[PDB]
Amino acid sequence: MDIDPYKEFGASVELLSFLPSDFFPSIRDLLDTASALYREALESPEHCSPHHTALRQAILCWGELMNLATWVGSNLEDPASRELVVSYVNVNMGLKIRQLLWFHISCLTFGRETVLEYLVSFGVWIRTPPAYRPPNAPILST
Amino acid sequence: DIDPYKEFGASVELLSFLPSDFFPSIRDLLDTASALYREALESPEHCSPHHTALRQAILCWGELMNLATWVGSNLEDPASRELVVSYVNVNMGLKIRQLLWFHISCLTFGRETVLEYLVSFGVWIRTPPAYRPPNAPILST
Amino acid sequence: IDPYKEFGASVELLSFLPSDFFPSIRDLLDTASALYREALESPEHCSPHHTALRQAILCWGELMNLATWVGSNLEDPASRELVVSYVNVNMGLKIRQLLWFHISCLTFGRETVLEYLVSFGVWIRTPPAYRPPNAPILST
Amino acid sequence: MDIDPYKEFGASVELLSFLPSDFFPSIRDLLDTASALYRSPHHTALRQAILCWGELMNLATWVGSNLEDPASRELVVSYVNVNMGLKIRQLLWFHISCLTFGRETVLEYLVSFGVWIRTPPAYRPPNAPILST
Amino acid sequence: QVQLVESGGGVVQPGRSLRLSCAASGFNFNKFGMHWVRQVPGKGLEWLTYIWYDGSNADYVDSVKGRFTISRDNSINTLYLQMNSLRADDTAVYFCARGFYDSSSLESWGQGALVIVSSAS
Amino acid sequence: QVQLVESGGGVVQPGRSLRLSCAASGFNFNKFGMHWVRQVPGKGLEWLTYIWYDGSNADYVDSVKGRFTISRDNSINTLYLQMNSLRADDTAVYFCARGFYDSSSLESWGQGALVIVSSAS
Amino acid sequence: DIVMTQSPLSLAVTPGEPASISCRSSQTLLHNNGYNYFSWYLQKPGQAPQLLIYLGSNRAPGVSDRFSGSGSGTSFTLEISRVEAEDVGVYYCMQGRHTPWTFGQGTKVEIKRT
Amino acid sequence: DIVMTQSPLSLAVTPGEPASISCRSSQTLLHNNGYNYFSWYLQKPGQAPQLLIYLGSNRAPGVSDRFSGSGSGTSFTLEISRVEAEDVGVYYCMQGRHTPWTFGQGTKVEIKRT
Repeated sequence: MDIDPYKEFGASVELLSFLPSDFFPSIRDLLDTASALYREALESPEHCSPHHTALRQAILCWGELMNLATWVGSNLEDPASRELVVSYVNVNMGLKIRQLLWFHISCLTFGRETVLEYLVSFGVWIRTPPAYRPPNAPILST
Repeated sequence: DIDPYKEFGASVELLSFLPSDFFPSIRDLLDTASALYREALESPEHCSPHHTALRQAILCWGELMNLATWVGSNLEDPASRELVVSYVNVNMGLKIRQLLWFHISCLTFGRETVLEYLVSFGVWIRTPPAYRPPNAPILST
Repeated sequence: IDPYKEFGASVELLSFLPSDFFPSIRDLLDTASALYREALESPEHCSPHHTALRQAILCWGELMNLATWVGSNLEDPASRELVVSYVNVNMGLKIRQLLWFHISCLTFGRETVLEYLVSFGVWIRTPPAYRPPNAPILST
Repeated sequence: MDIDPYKEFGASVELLSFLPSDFFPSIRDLLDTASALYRSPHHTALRQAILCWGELMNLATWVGSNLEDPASRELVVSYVNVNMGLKIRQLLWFHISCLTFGRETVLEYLVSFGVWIRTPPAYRPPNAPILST
Repeated sequence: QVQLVESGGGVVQPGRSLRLSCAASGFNFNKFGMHWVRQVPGKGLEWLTYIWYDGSNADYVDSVKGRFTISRDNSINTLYLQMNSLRADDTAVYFCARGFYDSSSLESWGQGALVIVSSAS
Repeated sequence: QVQLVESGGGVVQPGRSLRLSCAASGFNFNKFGMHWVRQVPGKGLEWLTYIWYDGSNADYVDSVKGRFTISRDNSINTLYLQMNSLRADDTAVYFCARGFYDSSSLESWGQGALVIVSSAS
Repeated sequence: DIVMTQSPLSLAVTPGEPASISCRSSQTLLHNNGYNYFSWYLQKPGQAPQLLIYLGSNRAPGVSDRFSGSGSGTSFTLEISRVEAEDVGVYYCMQGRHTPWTFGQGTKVEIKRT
Repeated sequence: DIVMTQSPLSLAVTPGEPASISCRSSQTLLHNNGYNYFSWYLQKPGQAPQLLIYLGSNRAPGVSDRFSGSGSGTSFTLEISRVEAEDVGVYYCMQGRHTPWTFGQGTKVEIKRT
């Protein structure tokens, strides 16, 4: 039951749930940035390093899911069933994939210690009187 | 005859000078305690008095929530329920918010800076609004 | 989430103690105050149970303040009673218990408290037909 | 686009796919053994596949609860518990076996199975080759 | 909704004393209070007395102070109002009600019964 | 079991237009489709048209194509079939049904109503 | 002990027009709970009284929205937006700050004759 | 678009004996889900139609086991093991592969006269 993909990496599930859902980016943007900046790195058969097998395993679930969507498109003649299932496959469940991709990506470039402190600082910043906090939100930057 | 903050070098008046708006919501404090300090919260350690205060505040406020639920279930007449729940939630919970913020902040940044932040905030508030600088000092890091 | 965990005890270990065989509130209040006021009043910070008690007394003070406020308002006699009876009887079991624990651990040392607490479980379990007459006291 | 879990582990999808679909085991018992005997990133891959299966089971249960229309249920359940589990079984078996026998003592087993299948049934030796201890 | 029915009303000869019946059902009698309301023709409502759930305390108005008494029997959940030293100014219809909006205003009112005193028949 | 009752049937003078009423209850109208079935005496059943839950799409048969229309009001969960340019070949009893075995065959059929056109009365 | 007061004694309303009635009390009704103990009652010939407004400014359950009221302290007012034919009756205001309870004088409504 | 067909037009059955009726369709009904969209309906004079077989080879809920059918593709058959006195009626087959929906010609049953 205690299946936390972030446990081994030092983070935990509650930390990600600290921030609001809407703050996270979309999907196609993550795919595009990954393809643009790490094509060779993910393609390389070398052992590379942690987080790389993780991204490889993560993208696969999204792929298959979309395969299921395009498969059920033609089938499932009933209109209502069609729309409901397809929306569920691509509007509710993808939240987790988002989170995974964003966490991994942020870890790759700007470090780990950095993404953790950014997460905690951002979590504290949001929950605090609006007039008693710095005017600007914390941009990850480098 | 009890000065809870005396054991850390602060007094009640220091926080009493702090308005109600500054403290965060109760849910925010509970979520912070859960997410950021759960691992060592249950584990046994020496010293670390702040851990002990947080642990007993969580039990106290859980007991208060149980009381709120129990009074909601009974007391058929809705008239009293509003007053009871108001007093239990907004008025009594102020001290819990007061203590939770103090101790959580103390954990993250320690006594070294929180006391100075308190004295500076007091100095800022005491003066009239007319000559008060633009914005309230921020604790920062 | 565990009331006592860090003293080498568990909530299930205290279950064996029946609720009725605890002492009354005012006795624990007096026993703590008279004996250990000086311990309460010091600059030294140690023995976490000191602060823990300081939290227990604060909670009791807040509950008493609520009780008097309810006594002041809520003209309806029936509800006022009911609330007063509940706060007096049902609301104090946990506090009490806490007081019995600490007060009693600063006086007799911890090991003596842990021994008494595991032994007392024997008394309840034995049958009256062959049970020894007397029950064990903390002693010192 | 060029994703395939097998490539980075010195294995090629051809070796893992040369086997027939019937040779693979069920998913209930494979899951049980995986949990029982287990708890390099290979462990992280096993955990990810575990999560994938579990979430698929959550999806199937939820779709069963809702969707009052009866017909769609059978199709959705069959597709996620038959077609969508073949590869899951494949990945779990491939990522589990090697933890016990070892890397090499795996490739050789995979290649021998291709030779065995290619041999006509008439000339095929009776035994059932296995990697053994 | 609770339904309350009174009884015992009618004509009484002058100089005697009479007792009125007001029974209730469908709610927790032990958890709420009761009140008595009077209306002589030509005027409006007038408060008379009330009793708390325990019954230890009671109050009265100066008009009938010391001459009327009220009691309750929680075993059968029935109200009682005893009348003594009746006068010609006491000829009115009597109502028993219950208040539960935080112990202030009456909520459910009974049908009431009229009491008449006179010598002719 | 769901029960559907129609209304509005009867005799109509030639050359005019009439609208039939078919209301349903006891199940989720927004989650299922509706169909119209016709039977002139002497022949069997004939399919006419259908509408999807959203109502954006619709279909028609060549016999009445472009002259009949169907619409639904999800606020009250009521079906509607509008008839214009009625002919002598349209004299038949009309049935509205619902199909849920994976969107293929109708399951519950209403009682139906007959529509008659003629000049005599 | 408390002296109650009502005004105006009579008010005939053409139905469909708004109207307001005022009831005044001598001593303040603001308790330490922030509430005011004041009542609005409705009485019909041959019928038992019915509730109009409870706790000063909260509508009693089941009462139509056509009646509304507000106010605090020693001044209150009952307002009816639209008068219907079934609204004819005599209205009362009551006090429940201190025992003994006291009632008002009454206010009866009717239709202005031609 | 689809041409429907039924045969035989009439069939009188001595009750207690089995019987079979055949309905044929022009275009194949095997969709990519492995299912066939074909129907069996029952119609009674003065009554609304009732379902017989659903999804080609699955019995509709509440229908007695006395009726069974099977088949695939462009050929199907309705079989009744034992004929009861209440089984008299006109039977229909329908198509739901492609819109628009089309019905058959019908098959009425009766008792062979002496």
